[PDB]
Amino acid sequence: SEFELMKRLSEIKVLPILESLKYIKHNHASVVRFGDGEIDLMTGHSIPYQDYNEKLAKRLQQILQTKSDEKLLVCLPDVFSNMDRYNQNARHFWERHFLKYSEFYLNCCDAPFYGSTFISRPYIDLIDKSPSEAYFESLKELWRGKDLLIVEGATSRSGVGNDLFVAASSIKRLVCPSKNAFQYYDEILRLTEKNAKNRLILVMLGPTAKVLVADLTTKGYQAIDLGHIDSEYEWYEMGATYKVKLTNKHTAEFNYDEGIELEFSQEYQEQIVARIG
Ligand SMILES: O=c1ccn([C@@H]2O[C@H](COP(=O)(O)OP(=O)(O)O)[C@@H](O)[C@H]2O)c(=O)[nH]1
Repeated sequence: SEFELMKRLSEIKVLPILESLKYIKHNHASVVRFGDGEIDLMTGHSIPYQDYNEKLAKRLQQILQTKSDEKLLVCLPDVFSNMDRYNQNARHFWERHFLKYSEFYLNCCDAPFYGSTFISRPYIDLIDKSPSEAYFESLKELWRGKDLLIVEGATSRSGVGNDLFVAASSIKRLVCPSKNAFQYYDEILRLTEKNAKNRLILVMLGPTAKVLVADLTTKGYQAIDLGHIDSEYEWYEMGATYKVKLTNKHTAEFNYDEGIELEFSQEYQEQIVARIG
């Protein structure tokens, strides 16, 4: 019954984090990741930071149907095999998720392989956190010495107050809405293009990020969907063992963005090229 579905879905093949990073670097590929929220949206549901939207839903479906080629790595949650890597609560969440969406997952994902959606989630739900340093060190090699364009939300503040991007040669940021960024999609795409000349683009923008990465990739740019990497890095730096709320910025899975004390970070402010919303 349900278990038969769990087993059928284990036919989906995901390159785990460290392995995914190698594909990206070899092809200098854009990366687009599909997580639980994207499945929610595609099957018709609103999620905490993005209301359901038909065109977004169609685009996401189209993007997931794109085979991982040389220009793009398409990622799925790395939960279809070796679930034992994750804590019990994560395992329960993910199995319930892919069974709720058995109709979707049984018909959506026939590509020979996928990257790991957890390249942005390399710490908090793991039982053995040892490879995390290797994970974060390997991630950092994507931007060491690069000029970056970071497209993210107002509360995202990726790298703010930590050393995640210390080795980037420069950072420019396009700061978009923290929720429902798709309401402003046309502008976000327009300014990302204008600001992306000779830069590696990193996108932390929920479901909108996926369409952005795809459209950018169509227009020739390399764009990497990095989602909640900052939350996971903050948790890691703290040596955290559970999802603790951050006080100064957005925190993964505290997605209402309530109770935040924003700070003035002059370095962050000097990186901002434009605000949208
Ligand atoms: O309309 C939105 C949707 C989300 N985000 C940001 O998108 C990031 C999370 O992206 P995603 O859902 O892809 O993360 P994942 O959990 O898959 O890593 C966070 O910084 C959110 O603040 C945003 O700024 N605007």
